[PDB]
Amino acid sequence: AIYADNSYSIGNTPLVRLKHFGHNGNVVVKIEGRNPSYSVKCRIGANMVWQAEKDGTLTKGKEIVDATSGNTGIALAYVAAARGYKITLTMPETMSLERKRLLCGLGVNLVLTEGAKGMKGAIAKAEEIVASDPSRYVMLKQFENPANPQIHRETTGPEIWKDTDGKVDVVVAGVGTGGSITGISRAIKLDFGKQITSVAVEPVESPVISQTLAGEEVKPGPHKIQGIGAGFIPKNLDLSIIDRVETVDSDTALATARRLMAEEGILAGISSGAAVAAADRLAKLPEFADKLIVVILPSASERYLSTALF
Amino acid sequence: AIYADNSYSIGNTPLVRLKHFGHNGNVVVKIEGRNPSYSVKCRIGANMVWQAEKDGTLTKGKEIVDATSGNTGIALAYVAAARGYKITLTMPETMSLERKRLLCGLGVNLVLTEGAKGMKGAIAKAEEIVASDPSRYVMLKQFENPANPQIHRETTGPEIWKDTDGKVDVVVAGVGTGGSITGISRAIKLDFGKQITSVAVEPVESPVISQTLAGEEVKPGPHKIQGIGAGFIPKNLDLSIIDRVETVDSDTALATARRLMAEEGILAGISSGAAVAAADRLAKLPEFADKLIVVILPSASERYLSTALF
Amino acid sequence: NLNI
Amino acid sequence: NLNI
Repeated sequence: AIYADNSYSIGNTPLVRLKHFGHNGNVVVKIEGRNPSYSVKCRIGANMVWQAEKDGTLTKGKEIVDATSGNTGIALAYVAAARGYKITLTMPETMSLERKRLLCGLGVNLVLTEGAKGMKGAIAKAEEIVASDPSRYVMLKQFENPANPQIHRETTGPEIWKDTDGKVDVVVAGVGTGGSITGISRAIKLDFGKQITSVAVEPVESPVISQTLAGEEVKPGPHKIQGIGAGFIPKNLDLSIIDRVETVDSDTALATARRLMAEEGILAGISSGAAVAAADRLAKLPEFADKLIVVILPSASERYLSTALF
Repeated sequence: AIYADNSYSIGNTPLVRLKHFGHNGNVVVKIEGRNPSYSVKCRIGANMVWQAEKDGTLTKGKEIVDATSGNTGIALAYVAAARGYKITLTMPETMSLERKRLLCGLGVNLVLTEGAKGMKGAIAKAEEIVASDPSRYVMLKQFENPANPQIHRETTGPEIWKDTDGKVDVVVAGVGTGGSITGISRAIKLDFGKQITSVAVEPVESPVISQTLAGEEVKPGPHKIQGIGAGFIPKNLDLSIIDRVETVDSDTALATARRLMAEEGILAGISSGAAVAAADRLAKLPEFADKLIVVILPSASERYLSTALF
Repeated sequence: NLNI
Repeated sequence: NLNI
């Protein structure tokens, strides 16, 4: 069991039962912060690179380009370093010095874009770089690359099945690209045949999945639950396997993450708090009393989630 | 495989082969940053509390007290939160705001001591608190508590044995309390019967183990490799099982940690760099060409190791 | 919120 | 260096 490089050490994250949430221990969390790069994205960063290698789109010498400096960019940076690929990430010049130093420390060629243009500027710049030499650059496109939900169907989902001896009844997961809930749900429902309840979680401030499914006018909005609530329906969110959608507000997601730290000794990010808050709400409904609810905690926090942070 | 609380999810850390260190892949690292609280100390924090519970020294209602705000204090804080214990940690008021917010976020009753007294002040204050109500407070004493090397003999060591199919020939580990190298060496040499080479690593700036074994005058000194080089021989360092002692300087330990990040995509702390630097030196000696060298990386870094950090 |  |  010696991994050839750090990209192969992804997953096999632990399930921990919560003591101060749920009803009679019916809430169990899957800690994705226990991963390389400290988040669930290590899985998709690894698999999008591996799949691009297998299908020939990524060869020795071509370079990776993207516009994410969030968990996916960090994940791609680690995988690129671990497998020997050059990688350029665009990002608004207003990003933190800490995030910049982290990406540079990983070997990333960081291209800073105009602060005033925000993520639109960085995305446009990444597209510009690829367009300049399409045969040299590869943009993996996390919101639509099938290798994203596929790695969750092959690893994350089976891990939940295995660690719960097939007893999982409900899976609760915040939606960013939608890969986690999609891949996990396909694994458990289609590959293992159990008709569980799949619950997507989104910010009440940008409830686009809820609005969409209700046939209401789609109105995205700003929120502080980093990692989820992209403001649109990504191609990697398989709405057909979603049974329920729970909304959670930013303040509650924050308070919940803080409680996980102080009351359970679990160091998770704000989106983990959002997922647990949604899961706790369902766990205290009589209908879910005898059901095992597994909640994905997407990332870890190495710091207390201060107001400055949120 | 559902852990009753986060203290039970310790260990089972991965071994990853290095590509830019060693000779023909003879250097493999054990990533202890892939743990709760992000360091090897999660193991001893968990076991010192568990052992105190089993032997009756820690009961419901008694509180934990200590003077470490380093990785051990963070580990004790998480375990205390996870198992329901109050915990007070003393520390110089000059510690970082980030470290303070982290410990407070974990539920720690933080007692700040006079900056000018440093660690001597915090240690004296912790002793003062316990002395005030000896039947109420418990100080676990990481440098001498046998539960420290014991958890490494029961988990860390066996994990190395298992993951290398018994092929490990050399173990390289930086010494702080000495628990890691002691417990791992006892497991492999005594429990599994393989006569491996155990290598302790210390800062060239405070080579007290080297001085001691050479019968030279013991002269500790300041250094920047946080986590190791305590300046004395701890009771938890079993000198009898140490076969070799390698010294590494702070600058090289820092450069090595940075290379692990940029060239291997492994995010480790400065002491991890020290251990790999020592291991790489042995790995490039002809005598260790056909030997499998396992190196403990004690902690992860969520940040690039800047000069400000070091 | 695309900086995921 | 005891702040381990």
